[PDB]
Amino acid sequence: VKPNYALKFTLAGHTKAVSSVKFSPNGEWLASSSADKLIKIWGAYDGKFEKTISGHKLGISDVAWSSDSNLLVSASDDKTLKIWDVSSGKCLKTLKGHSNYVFCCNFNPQSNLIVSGSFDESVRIWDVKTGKCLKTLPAHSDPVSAVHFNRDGSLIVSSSYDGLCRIWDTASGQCLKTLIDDDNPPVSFVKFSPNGKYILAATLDNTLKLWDYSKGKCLKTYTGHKNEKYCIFANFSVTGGKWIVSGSEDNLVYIWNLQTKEIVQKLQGHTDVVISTACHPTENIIASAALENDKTIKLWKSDC
Amino acid sequence: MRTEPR
Repeated sequence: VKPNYALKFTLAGHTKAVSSVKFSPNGEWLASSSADKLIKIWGAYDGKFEKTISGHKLGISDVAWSSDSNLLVSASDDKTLKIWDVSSGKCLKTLKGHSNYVFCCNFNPQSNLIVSGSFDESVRIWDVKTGKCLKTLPAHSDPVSAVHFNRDGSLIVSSSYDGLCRIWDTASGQCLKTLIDDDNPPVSFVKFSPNGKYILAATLDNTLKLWDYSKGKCLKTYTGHKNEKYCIFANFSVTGGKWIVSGSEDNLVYIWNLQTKEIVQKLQGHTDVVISTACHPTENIIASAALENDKTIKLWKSDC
Repeated sequence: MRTEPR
């Protein structure tokens, strides 16, 4: 079985490279962040532009949704995160304390916490209600490229250019596992599988790997794409067939069979590096977005 | 920025 993703919409409006797209948990919305300092909200099914959210003083590298789809958090080169009320567009809180660019962010499932990663080599855990920093983890010895909570929020996984993935106990901030592999290539992305048992990690040697968190073992590797320079988002697709989805520096979206590791589809149409992909929570829909020469977001639909 | 190469 192979998917048949086809282009449905191209969404234009960002005036610089797009950095990150994410579907709302309720499936209604796509949020996008950009080097142009803006967040934009779009209808997930009709592609209709809904609104622009502004206030950061420099570009935004990441954005993430609360579980109830009512809040957004953004990570910016202005060294802050911001918490936004989506319906009003207002900045509820500015999270201050990182000493360099904030690169990555995520809510926990309860959505009382935010985790952030920075070029300052730290991971920070923040209280949503007060905006205070609860914990600073001395997580890595190089920029932190990704941070993600597991399905109940008890664990954080982080990745770094230092070549490590680390698993942290949320409650205590203590490191539970370090993933190392061979020649330590920079790790550009990491995230938990939906069941929380596996971790998907990208390295800047054109490689994706699936790790069993319990065992410390690599189970699958995925290759054929181009990834040497950028921190590109990758995904588990679970609404139909079980795929791995990733952007690529050859301007394509790559889709693999998770079990067999065979490439099952490449989505053509972007005209610059595909820096971000996202998988819709219930429909077989992919959102992709590209860098400077393109600046658009594409929505794609498949029967499986 | 994520939009700049390493």
